[PDB]
Amino acid sequence: RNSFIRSLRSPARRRYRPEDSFSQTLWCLPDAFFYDTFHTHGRIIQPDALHDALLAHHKRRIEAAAMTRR
Amino acid sequence: RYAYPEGQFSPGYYVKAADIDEKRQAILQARPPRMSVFEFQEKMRQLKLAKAR
Amino acid sequence: EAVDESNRQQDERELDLVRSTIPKLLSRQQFSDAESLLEYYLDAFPSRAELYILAADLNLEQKKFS
Repeated sequence: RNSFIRSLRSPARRRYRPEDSFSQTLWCLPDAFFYDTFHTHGRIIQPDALHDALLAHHKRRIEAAAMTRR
Repeated sequence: RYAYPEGQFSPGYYVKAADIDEKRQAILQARPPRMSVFEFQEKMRQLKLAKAR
Repeated sequence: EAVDESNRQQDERELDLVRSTIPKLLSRQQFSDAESLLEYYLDAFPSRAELYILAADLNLEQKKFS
């Protein structure tokens, strides 16, 4: 809900610089230089942690799709 | 189905035709030619036009 | 990747034409031409279920129930 309301705001008005001792010491850098460390971590772990599959579209869209050949 | 069968019986002697190598060609041997949709329809079009004319 | 979409595309061009022609010639005699058409794709694509279904319908109307 709130992340969607965040995307209602202006794209120019959405900027985050992470607070970090590299950010304080290296005071001047583009903000994109510190995005990697733990929140693309979150965007990777969140869809992969639960991981159900193993219904049809996984026993059907993998088995039957690979079964048909020439 | 109730009629007299032809040679299907033990005729005294034993006799075999097992012969794995030429049995491969002995079972091809009945299958019709294998037409391939476009091949089937060009066969049909060529027969139905040339023989009709 | 270009070989993949080309091989996939030529699959439904042939097979939707099979699903169109096979009920057609099965209705009006032509059992010899029908089993000649089915026997190539039953061996070329030897895992597709719908080809075995139409092959079963052909041999059922030939009264070859076995």
